[PDB]
Amino acid sequence: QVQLLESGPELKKPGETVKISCKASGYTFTNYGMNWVKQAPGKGLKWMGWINTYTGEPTYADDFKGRFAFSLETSASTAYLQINNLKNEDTATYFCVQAERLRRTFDYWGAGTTVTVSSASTKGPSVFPLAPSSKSTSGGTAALGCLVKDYFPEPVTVSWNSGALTSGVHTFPAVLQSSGLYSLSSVVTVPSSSLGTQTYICNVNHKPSNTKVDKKV
Amino acid sequence: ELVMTQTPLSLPVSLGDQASISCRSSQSLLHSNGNTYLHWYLQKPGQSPKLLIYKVSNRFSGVPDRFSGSGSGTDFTLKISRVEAEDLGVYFCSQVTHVPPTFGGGTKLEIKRTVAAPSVFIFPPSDEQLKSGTASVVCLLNNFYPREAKVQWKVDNALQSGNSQESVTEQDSKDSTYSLSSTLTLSKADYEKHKVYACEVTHQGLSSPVTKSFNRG
Ligand SMILES: CC(=O)Nc1ccc(N2C(=O)[C@@H]3[C@H]4CC[C@](NC(=O)OCC(=O)O)(CC4)[C@@H]3C2=O)cc1
Repeated sequence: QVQLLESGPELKKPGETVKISCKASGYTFTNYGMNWVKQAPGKGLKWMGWINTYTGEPTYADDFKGRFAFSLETSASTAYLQINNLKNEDTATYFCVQAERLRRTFDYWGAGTTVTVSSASTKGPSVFPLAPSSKSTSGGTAALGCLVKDYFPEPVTVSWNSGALTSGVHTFPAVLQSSGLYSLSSVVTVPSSSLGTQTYICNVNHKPSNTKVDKKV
Repeated sequence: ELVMTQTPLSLPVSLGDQASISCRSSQSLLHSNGNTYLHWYLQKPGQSPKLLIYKVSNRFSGVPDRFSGSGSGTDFTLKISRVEAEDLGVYFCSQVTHVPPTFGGGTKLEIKRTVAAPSVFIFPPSDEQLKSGTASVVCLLNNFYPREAKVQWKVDNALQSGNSQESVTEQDSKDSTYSLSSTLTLSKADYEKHKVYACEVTHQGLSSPVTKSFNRG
């Protein structure tokens, strides 16, 4: 299986503490060493060290001695990564990786758990419609989109018609505004003939604030 | 510090063509035990890395034979014979011979395909958004190639500057094209002091800079 269950995204202010977990499937836990590699925004991977899942011995990379601590939960086939006295520099995605002794390979990488360190607060987004041409309702395929802006932190999920729409749909990378809030757009290419007959509603979600809106275009 | 240096940071290549990525380390990766722990990983879009080749030339389980690696000491090479769309992602080498394992900066494989002009659409701010104090004008460049595309905003016919941000999707895994979105933001106040709002797009796939604009304002 090699299946790894990572814990959810974390938002915290400087000086606090986080503890990320990673549950390894059964019959996988003691067949690998659990490694932690950091990947800061737009930066390369950095090995933080690893923990022995058989003896429980943690080995820390020198660039990670002090605030980081690896621990285990044997009965739960779970490994923990803790960072105390958090700072902006810790903002990154932390990967839980299973590695094999003899080949020294990072065999299986987990989904990664993001950690955002900011003294800002969560802000739900507003969903404005991107009307499919205000005077052009005919012409093969039309406009059609959804603008979700001024939220924090990332990410937001956007699907069209509850997952019904997957064709032409193009959700864009968030962009950080001068306000410190995020903004992004999700557009869908559809046939001008569908306008009128077919209903179009983009469903947005911002779990960091429990926001879950839908907007008819 | 042990640095891994991947020469081509960006590697455009035509479907079916061969691609070659080089990784050069500051220290020999040959271990005192005769082993050379140089691995190659692929990190596809919106995904965690997967191991491809281990210990220089060994294909990992599930890895097509189009992938192969070579090299010794401090010079290594990974080769993708007959590139496919499935190959899109970032390729990075990893050394595990010395102290803390380290990784290379990465190489983004891009699929070369015939030039394709974008379809440009423009969306005026929403009422709900307006009635809240700010105006967001969105200009969309759908399905184009190559990536390089310029978008200039003109209001009252004046080249706007500093009040727009853009985001471009990852190379589509079906047509190999990109998609861009540009947002010009003003205050309901400033949005009123003018009438014509246009976005002048200029792409290689266009004989002359195309522009789209909306009436009111
Ligand atoms: C059953 C089994 O495979 N166990 C096992 C798997 C991996 C590791 N393991 C790791 O997960 C770490 C990564 C990074 C470095 C590592 N080896 C290392 O540091 O060796 C020096 C030493 O001999 O202590 C290889 C892969 C180190 C390691 O030994 C240990 C036992």
